[PDB]
Amino acid sequence: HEEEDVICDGCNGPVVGTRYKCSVCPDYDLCSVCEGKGLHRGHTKLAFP
Ligand SMILES: [Zn+2]
Ligand SMILES: [Zn+2]
Repeated sequence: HEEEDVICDGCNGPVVGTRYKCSVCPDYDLCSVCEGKGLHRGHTKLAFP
């Protein structure tokens, strides 16, 4: 079966918990740590659980 998963573009790891997906770029996501460290911070992101 094809499983769906969100890999953080900052630490190449999985996105567990809050997903911060960029509203500008296509297909860009950050985990809470990379988001909290200011990666990709000038683009608006959708923070959903
Ligand atoms: Zn990360
Ligand atoms: Zn972006």
